[PDB]
Amino acid sequence: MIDFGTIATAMVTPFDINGNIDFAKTTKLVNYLIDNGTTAIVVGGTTGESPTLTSEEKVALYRHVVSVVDKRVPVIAGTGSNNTHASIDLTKKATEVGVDAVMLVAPYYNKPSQEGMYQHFKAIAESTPLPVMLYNVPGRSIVQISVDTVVRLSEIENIVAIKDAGGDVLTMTEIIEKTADDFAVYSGDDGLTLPAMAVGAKGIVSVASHVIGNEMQEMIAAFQAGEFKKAQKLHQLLVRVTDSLFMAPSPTPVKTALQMVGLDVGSVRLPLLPLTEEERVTLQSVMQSIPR
Amino acid sequence: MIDFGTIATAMVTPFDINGNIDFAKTTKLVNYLIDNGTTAIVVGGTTGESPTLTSEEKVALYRHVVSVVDKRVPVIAGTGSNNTHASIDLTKKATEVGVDAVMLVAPYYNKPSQEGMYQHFKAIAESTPLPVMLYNVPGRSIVQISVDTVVRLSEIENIVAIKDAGGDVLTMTEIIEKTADDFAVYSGDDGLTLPAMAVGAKGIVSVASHVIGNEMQEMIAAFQAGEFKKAQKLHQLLVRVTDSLFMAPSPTPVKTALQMVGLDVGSVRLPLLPLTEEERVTLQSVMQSIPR
Amino acid sequence: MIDFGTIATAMVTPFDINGNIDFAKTTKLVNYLIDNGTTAIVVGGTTGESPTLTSEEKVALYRHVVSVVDKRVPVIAGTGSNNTHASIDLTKKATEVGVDAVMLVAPYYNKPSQEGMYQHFKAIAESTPLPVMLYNVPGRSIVQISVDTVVRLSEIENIVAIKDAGGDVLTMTEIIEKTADDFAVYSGDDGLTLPAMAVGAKGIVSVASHVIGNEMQEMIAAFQAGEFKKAQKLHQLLVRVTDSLFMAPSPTPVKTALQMVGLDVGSVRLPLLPLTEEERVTLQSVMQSIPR
Amino acid sequence: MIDFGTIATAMVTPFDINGNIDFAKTTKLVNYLIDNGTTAIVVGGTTGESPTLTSEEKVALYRHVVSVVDKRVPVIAGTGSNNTHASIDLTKKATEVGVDAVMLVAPYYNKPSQEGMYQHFKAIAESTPLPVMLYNVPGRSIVQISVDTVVRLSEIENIVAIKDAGGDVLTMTEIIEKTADDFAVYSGDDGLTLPAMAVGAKGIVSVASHVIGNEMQEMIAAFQAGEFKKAQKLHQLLVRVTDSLFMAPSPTPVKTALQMVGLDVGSVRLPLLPLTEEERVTLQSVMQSIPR
Ligand code: NA
Ligand code: NA
Ligand code: NA
Ligand code: NA
Repeated sequence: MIDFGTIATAMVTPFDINGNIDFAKTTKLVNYLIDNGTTAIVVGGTTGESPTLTSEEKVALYRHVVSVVDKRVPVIAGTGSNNTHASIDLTKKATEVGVDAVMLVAPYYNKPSQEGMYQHFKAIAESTPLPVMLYNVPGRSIVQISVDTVVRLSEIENIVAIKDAGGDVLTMTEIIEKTADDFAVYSGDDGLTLPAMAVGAKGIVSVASHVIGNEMQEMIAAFQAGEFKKAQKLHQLLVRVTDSLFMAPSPTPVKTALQMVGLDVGSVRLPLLPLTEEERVTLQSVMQSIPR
Repeated sequence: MIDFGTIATAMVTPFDINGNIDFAKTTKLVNYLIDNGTTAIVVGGTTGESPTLTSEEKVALYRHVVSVVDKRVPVIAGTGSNNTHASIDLTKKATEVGVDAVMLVAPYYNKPSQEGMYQHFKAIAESTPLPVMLYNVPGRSIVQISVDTVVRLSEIENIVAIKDAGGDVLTMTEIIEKTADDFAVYSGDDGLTLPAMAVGAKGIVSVASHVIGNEMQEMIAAFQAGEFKKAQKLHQLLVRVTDSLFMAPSPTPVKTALQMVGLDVGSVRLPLLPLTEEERVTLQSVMQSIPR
Repeated sequence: MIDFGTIATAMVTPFDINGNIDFAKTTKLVNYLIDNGTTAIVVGGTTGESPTLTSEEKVALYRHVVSVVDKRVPVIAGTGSNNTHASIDLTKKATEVGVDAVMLVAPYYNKPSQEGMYQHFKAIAESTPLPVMLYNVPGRSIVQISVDTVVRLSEIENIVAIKDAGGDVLTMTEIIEKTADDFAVYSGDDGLTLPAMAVGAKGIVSVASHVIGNEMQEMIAAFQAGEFKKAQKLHQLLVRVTDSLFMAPSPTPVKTALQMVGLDVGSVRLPLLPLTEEERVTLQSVMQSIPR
Repeated sequence: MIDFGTIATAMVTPFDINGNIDFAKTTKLVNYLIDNGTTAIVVGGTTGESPTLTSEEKVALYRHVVSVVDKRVPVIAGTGSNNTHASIDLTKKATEVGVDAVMLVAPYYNKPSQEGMYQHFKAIAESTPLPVMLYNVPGRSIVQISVDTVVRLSEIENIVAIKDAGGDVLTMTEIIEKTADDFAVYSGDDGLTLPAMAVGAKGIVSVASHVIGNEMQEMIAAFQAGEFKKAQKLHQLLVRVTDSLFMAPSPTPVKTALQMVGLDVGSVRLPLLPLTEEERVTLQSVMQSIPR
C-alpha cells in the first residue's frame, strides 16, 4: 500500500518572468520541500494552478518533478478535471512519465450527480494501474463527494485515499469508519490538520507546508505523543499562517510568502493577480511573526 | 449594435451514440429553434456541454452553426473558461469562423477576486472586435461578478450584455440602473424570465426554449401587451417545465425532453449520465402535461 | 374573503424617550400611513419589534391601533411566536380586542419540522374565527414553510394569505398555482414588490411604505396599466430606498428615516441600537435623493 | 474561577402527560446525569425547550434543579433570550433561586449587529454577580457572535466561558488564542467534542450525554491521556449516536432515547411533535447498537 506520509504538499508551479514554467526553480522548490517536512508531493493541483496550465505543461511538469524527486517521496499528479475522457487521457500520460499516483478532483462547474461522479472516478481509476487519491472540494466544485460515494469508490482496488477539503471533520470521521483501514483519509484544509488527525485522518494535503513545513511536522509529532499544549501552540501558528495565505485567491499569497523567505517562484497566471502592496504588507507581517 | 432579441437559446450539442458531435442533427435543431421562438443562438455554453468538448470540437461546432444559421439570428460562442489566455485563443478562433459574439463565464473553480475577473474579462474583450456577453453563474462558478465589476466592464464598448444566472432580480435591477441603456441585461434562469423582464431585463438565455419556445414567446408578448393573466398562466407552465428540466444535472433532461418530442439529439458525456427510468417517467409526465 | 389591498405596512412601534410605547406617536403614525398608500396595517410584526414587547404591551398596542384605525383599513396583529400555546393565547386576546386578522410567523430558533409547523399553524388558526396570514421568513427563522405545507394550510377555511419573505418569486409562483384563487400571496420583500406582482402576487407587506408609500402605489398603478418604463423607474427608487433601510438591523433605519422626514417615532429597544452618526449620514443621503 | 468540567449537559425538561413540568422526573434525571459523567447542568437551554416554557416555569425549574443538585455540580440557567430587558429580569430571578451561572444565547430572530450583541450581553452581565457563559448558535439565531465580539466580552469580569455551537473549530481556535487563559471555550456540538478539545476547548455542552455520558467521559479520559485508539473509537460512537439524535427537531429524539434507556421524561411541547412510529424504530435501532 503506497504511503504518502503525514504531509503531502500541493506544490505551487514556479513561473518565470514570461509566465512559463520555471524548471530550474521547480528543482529548487522540490528539494526545499523534501528538506522541510514534505512527505509526498502533489504536482499540478489547485495550488499548482492546474486551471491555467496546458495539458503539455502538466505532462512536462509531472515528468520533471518525478525526475528531480528521484523516488525520495511519492509524486502525485493532479490529473482529474471535470471532463472524464480528458481526465483518462491525462492520467495515462502521467502514468507514462512515472508518477506514483494521481489525484482526481470532484468535477467542478458541470455539477455531476453522485452516480455521475461514481462513474467518472471509476472510469479514471480503471484506466491506470496507479493508486488514486479522490479530492473532495465543495468550496470550488460546489458538489460534494458524499460519504456513501467515497465508500463505494474506496472498494475499488486502486482508489486508496481521499484529500477531503470539505472543511468538515465529521464527514471525515464517517468516511474513516465506513472504509477499510487501508483507506487513507487526509484533510485538505491546513487549519484542520490537528482536529482531523484527532479523529483519525492520516494527515494533511497542505499549502502552508511551503513555509512552515517543519513546524507542522513538529505539531503532528507533539500531538501523537500526547503533548497537547506544545501541539496547540503550533496549531495556533498554523491557523494564523494559513489565514494569511488565503487573504487573496490561492496560490498568489503562498507564492508571495515563498518569495519573502528567499525562494522566488514567480507570479501567477490570469485570472489570478499579484498581491497588492497593502496585501503584501499584511502578509509580510504574518511571515515576520513566525518564530525563527 | 447587436440585438439578441428576447430569447437567446443555450443550444444543446447533439451527440451520436458514441458521444461524437452529430452535425446533421445540429442542423435540424438550429432550424427547429429558429422557427420556434429563438432569436439568438448560444453555441457551446454550459447547456451545450462546453466542459466536455475539446477546443477543436468547439470551433468545429461554432463553424457548423454559423454556416447553418446563415445570418438569420446572432450566433454567440461560449468561448470563456477559467483560463484567461486559453479564453483569448478560443475567442480568436471563434471570431475567425464568423460567430457574431462571444459569451464569457465567470471563471469557475479557481475563485478569482473582483479585480481578477475585471482583468480577465477586459483581456478577453480587448482580444476581439466582437460583442461580448458576460455570464454570471455563482451556482456553478461560486464567485459572483459583482454589480460594480459588471458596471465597470459595461463601459468597455464591445462588452454589451450580461447573462445573469444569479437567480436575483434585485442585482439585475441594480445592473440595469447603473449601466447605460445600450447594455442589455438577460436573465439566465428560465423561471425568472417574466419577473426579470418586469424590472427591465431584455429577455432570457434559455434552456426551456428547446421545448416551449413558442409558449415563451407568447408569454413575453402577453406581458408586454399588459395581458397579465395570460402572461401569468404561461409563466406557470414555464416554471413547471423548467423545474422538470433541472431534476438531474443539465442538459440531460432537456436532451431527453427533446427526444420525447421527436428530435433525438443523443445523450451526454461523462461525468454526466442519462436519466434513469424513474427519472425518464417523471419527465415524460411533465412533458405530456404541456398543453398541445 | 377579507382584502388587505396592495400595500400592508408592517408598522413600527413608536417608543418614547424611556422606551415605552408612545401612544400619541402611534396615532400620528397610523393616520399618516393611511394617507400615504397603506391599505392594511400589520401591528406588532418583526418591524414592530414584537421580540422586545411584553405580551401586555402587544395587546395594548393592538387595542390602540384598532381604535385609531376605526375600520378604515384591516388591522393584522402579529400574534404568532415559536411557542404554539403562547401564540394561541395571544391570538385569542388579539381576537377579543377586535383586530381583523392575525399574522403567524414560522417558529424561529426551535427549528420545527414541516409537520410541526402544520400542527402549530393549524392549532392557532382553530383558536380564532379571524382570517390568518402565514409569514414565511427563513432569513430570520431558518426554516421555511414548504410549498406543500403552505398548500395544506391554505385549505383551512380561515388561513387566507401568506407574507412570503423567502426572497424567491418562483416559490411564490408555485404557491399561487397550487392554492385556490382565494388564497392571497404577498411578497414580504419590498424590492420584490413589482416582480412578485408580475407573477401574480397580491402585493407587499412593506417596510419602505413608511417613507415611500405614495411612490409604491404609483409604481403598482403604473405597472397594472402597462406603463412599464414608469413602473421601472419607481421600482429602482423602491430598491435603492429599501437597501438603505436594511443597512443596520431593522427597524432602526426606518424609524430614523421617519424622524428625518418629520415623524419622530423614537428609537429601538435592546438588543437593537440607534444608528451611529456615520450610518445616519449615509441614510440621510439616500432620503435626500427621493424626488420631492 | 468557576469550573464547569469537561461535560456540561443541556438537560431536557421532563414533562408529564399534560405537558407540565414533571418535577419528580426532573429529580430522577438530575441524579442520573450526575452519576453518568455530567460535570455541570445547563437548565432551560435550547434542549430544555426554553422557547415553550413560561418565565414562571423557568424560575421554578431553576429553583428545583438548584435544590436537587445540592452543590454537587454547577447549575447554569439558560436565562438569555432575544429581549435584553426580559433577559436581565430572568437573570435576576435565576440568581435569587441560587443558580451558579447563567448561559446567554445570541439573540435569535431580530438579527442584532455585533455592537448590539455586545451591549446586550454587557448589560445582562452587569445585572448579575454570577458567572456568564455566552452561547453562539448561528444554526438557530442566524447571526454569529464574532471572534472580536467574544474577545471584547471576555474582558468583562463575570463573562467567563462560551458554548460555541458554530460547528467551526477554527473560530474556536481563534477565540482560545485571543482571549485570556481563564476564558473557557466549550464546543456546543457533540460530534465536535474531540476535535474541539484537540485545539484547546475545555469540553462539551452536550445533548448526547443524556444517553452516552459514560462513554463520552471515557472518550475524554482516553483522549486527555493520549490513548487515541480508544478515543477515536468512542468518538465514532458519539458521532453516530449524535446524528441519530438530530434526525427530527431536538430534543424529541433525545427525550425518546431517554425513554428507551429507561428514564422516561415525557414528550415535547408544540411546535415540536413526538417521533413517528417510523422515527422511533430507526432511533431504537441506533440505541440498540450501543455496546451495553
Ligand atoms: Na477506514
Ligand atoms: Na442600463
Ligand atoms: Na392560488
Ligand atoms: Na484563551
